[PDB]
Amino acid sequence: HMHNYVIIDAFASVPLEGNPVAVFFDADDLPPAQMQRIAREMNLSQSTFVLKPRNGGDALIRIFTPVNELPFAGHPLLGTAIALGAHTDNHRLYLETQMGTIAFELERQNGSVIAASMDQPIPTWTALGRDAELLKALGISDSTFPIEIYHNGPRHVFVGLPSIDALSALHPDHRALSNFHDMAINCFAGAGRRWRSRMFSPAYGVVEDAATGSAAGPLAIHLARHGQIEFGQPVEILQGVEIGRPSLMFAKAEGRAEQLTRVEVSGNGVTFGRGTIVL
Amino acid sequence: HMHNYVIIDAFASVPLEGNPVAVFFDADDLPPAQMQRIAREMNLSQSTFVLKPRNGGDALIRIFTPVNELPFAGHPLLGTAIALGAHTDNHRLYLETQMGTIAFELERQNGSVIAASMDQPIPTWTALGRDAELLKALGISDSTFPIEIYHNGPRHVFVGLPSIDALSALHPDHRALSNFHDMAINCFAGAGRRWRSRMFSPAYGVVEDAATGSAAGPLAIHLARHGQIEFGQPVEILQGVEIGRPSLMFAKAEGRAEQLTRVEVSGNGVTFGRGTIVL
Ligand SMILES: CCO[C@@H]1C=CC=C(C(=O)[O-])[C@H]1[NH3+]
Ligand SMILES: CCO[C@@H]1C=CC=C(C(=O)[O-])[C@H]1[NH3+]
Repeated sequence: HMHNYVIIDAFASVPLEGNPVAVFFDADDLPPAQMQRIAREMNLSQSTFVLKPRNGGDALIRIFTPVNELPFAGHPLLGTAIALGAHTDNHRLYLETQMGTIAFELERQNGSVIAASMDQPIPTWTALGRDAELLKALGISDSTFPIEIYHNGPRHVFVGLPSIDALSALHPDHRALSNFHDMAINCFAGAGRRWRSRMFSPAYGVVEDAATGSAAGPLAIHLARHGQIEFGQPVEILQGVEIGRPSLMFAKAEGRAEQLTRVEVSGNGVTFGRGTIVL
Repeated sequence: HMHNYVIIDAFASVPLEGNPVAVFFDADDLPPAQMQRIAREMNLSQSTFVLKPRNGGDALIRIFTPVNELPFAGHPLLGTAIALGAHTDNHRLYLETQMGTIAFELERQNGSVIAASMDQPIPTWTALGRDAELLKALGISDSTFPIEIYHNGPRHVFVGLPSIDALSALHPDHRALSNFHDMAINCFAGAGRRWRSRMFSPAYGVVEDAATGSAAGPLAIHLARHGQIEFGQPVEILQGVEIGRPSLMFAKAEGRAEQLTRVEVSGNGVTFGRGTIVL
């Protein structure tokens, strides 16, 4: 009774950039309570567990924070797909989750998976309706674009800043942000294809997140809806620069606001470490 | 350029109990900034790095949280000593730290180090002087014994409860506790040789700690000073039960309050995992 694991830095091509996730293989012998205890033991923002598939996919993936199981998270699933590429020749990988089966395209160089693209759940969205409270918490007077909250498992609010330097200058009051339950606050700035983001979430137990993969799809939708890109055009989103964990996420939303057909998010991943646990 | 590491559960004899620390070997090639980045990457409460000695010890140990270096911490040094026992036959280990050289006795069974005892810095102490504020934050009316704050690197406040069940019933207001800077709050209950503890510290970035090894020595002093044990008598301190990380710490203080000669803390440790990182 031992399990091998890898630590993947997701949305990075260099170790110690991007956002880490520990991926545990051959986890079918672990009861869920033990998966939870292991995720707590590692204390990474998420640990994932690779299980035999039950509905025709390649594998079933369970995602745990140190305190609870999650239905969906982008960077942990990206890292899981990249890690599993070391163990399959498949060009595509179908990972079963609580959101259904998530399709991944694996990208390789000489047998090593260096990147992947995923099709995300199509989000829903509406106005947050707490704008002055949120802006006060962030320390700014206004957003550029409408402050809207998106749902694809987790919930993501988007607040637009007028320049990248204004984004980097943010020093939010995290106590005030803690009154925004069950959501993450994503502040963004940029133009055209290239955007910068910073994510803050007391609700999700993070002062500032390096790479919020489940926010990248919704941000592409947000930018297309508010006229900064078209549906069908990709954006490059660079997150985590200010905290020294630069993370590059690519995202594209196809269709139109009223009839979205696909939400794609991709990025590189690199192995930081590999190990074995004693149970 | 790779480094091996182990995850040791300190103050435990069973994996997933006690308090984890990652121990990185052969770290002399790592600049301190990189040690800090690695400790952040792992996100364990502490990671330690094993370096060549500079003042006649066996090794020099650097202790990092995800955000800063620490001069002293008990469970990380305990785990480091136990981990290093896999690589030496020595009965005693002298580990250089910012507090000076810390002497460890290693305890083995068939070549495996299963426990260790350390001589801790002798603490200083005084009344906290914020009793009503602290008791309000904890949700209780009074302490049994004087509320005093001890210093041996970190700072530890001790608040006594009238029964173990009263200790387990505590649900502190962690926002109110956050006004207690640069210290940990240790609540305790028990009798004779056997004590229970719970530690809370927003200042040290933990809602509730499993095993606060640097608090065990000061608690023995506290109990001897306030007449519950004698100087020279050991106590058993069980921490972390309520959070499912039961941790057993043993402590003894020799001398008298005005002239302490030794503060000893010991416990078991077990390997949870072993790995290698790519830099
Ligand atoms: C600790 C915060 O972790 C985030 C929580 C929910 C969604 C994520 C993601 O989608 O990558 C995570 N990055
Ligand atoms: C995250 C909190 O970690 C504690 C910090 C300071 C001292 C410790 C110890 O002495 O074992 C640590 N347990």
